[PDB]
Amino acid sequence: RDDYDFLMQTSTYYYSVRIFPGQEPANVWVGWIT
Amino acid sequence: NPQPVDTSNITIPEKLEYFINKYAEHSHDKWSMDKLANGWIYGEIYSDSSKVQPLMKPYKLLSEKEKEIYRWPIKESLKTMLAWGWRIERTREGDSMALYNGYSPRAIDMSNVTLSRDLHAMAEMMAE
Amino acid sequence: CSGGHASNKEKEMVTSLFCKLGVLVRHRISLFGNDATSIVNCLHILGQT
Amino acid sequence: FLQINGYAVSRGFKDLELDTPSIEKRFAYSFLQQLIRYVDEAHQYILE
Amino acid sequence: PGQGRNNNGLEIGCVVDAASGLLTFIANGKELSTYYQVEPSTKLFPAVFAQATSPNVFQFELGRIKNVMPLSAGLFKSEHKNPVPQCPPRLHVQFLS
Repeated sequence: RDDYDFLMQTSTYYYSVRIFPGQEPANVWVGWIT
Repeated sequence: NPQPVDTSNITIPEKLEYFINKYAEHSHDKWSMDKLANGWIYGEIYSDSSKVQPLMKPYKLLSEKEKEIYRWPIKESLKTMLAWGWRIERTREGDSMALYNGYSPRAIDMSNVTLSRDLHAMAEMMAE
Repeated sequence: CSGGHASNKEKEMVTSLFCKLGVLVRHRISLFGNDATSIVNCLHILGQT
Repeated sequence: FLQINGYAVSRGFKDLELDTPSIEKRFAYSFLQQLIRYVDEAHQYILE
Repeated sequence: PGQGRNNNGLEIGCVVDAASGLLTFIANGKELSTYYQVEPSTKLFPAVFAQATSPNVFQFELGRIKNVMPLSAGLFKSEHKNPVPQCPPRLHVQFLS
């Protein structure tokens, strides 16, 4: 149901990370680096 | 000749009742899992061939006697680890989640959880 | 450099072993059942230590 | 399940006393004491 | 909410606005308070720092959410207008050594 016109005009991008069960989350950082 | 550790004099704290909670639930969950894999269906009448079992009602809908025996091995486990003297301490997030607060069987997969080397040693002492 | 130093106490009491073994070996080789050579080797290793 | 719930299993206690300064705590010191004892005993059997 | 939930793994989603430089993070469907504003023409590499406490540590998911374009549409200029998520062979995980 995502708007095709919005998708075609937007510049916003997405990725996601699944921290697996049993992996301690405070030891995992997610984000961007230069 | 086996003489396992005595736990009759040992007593449990009231804090670990919350630990008994959700873990008797998880045990009932995995029991329902493998038995429904075998084909067991929620029929109040009890028949092996027909695979109708009155016990897949959730842990809440179980009766207290059926709540017993489920918690029993966990009770002896905690009483034993206390007889070993092992101090158990509960973190702040544990209190925060407690304050935060037809049957649908969902199983919690804990296989990928890994224990340390010493923790493995204590697990072996448990097993022995 | 990794380690393995005997303490000074270890060392004077090793020297005390040397003293008593000398006292035993003084004029008793005949009484010793031919192991006088063994006492000689013992005091030898003590002499180096 | 205890760990994921957040309970912290640990030892019953930690070391009450560290005898590291003790020369007596060494294997060598006790073993050479024992030689003092058997060598002095041998001296007095030899006297007898 | 905290703790371990196996209905789905802990899913932090990173949202980047290439036209405004706003870096917003979504964790389990709710937007986190932490946000970053970057300079124009900044090149940002997706990155995950993790200390292994299990044989399975984490997973890069190159999917998309509502009204947000996939990572391939920004990484590759050929797929700039393709909403379908993609993981071309050029993309690969790198580590500091």
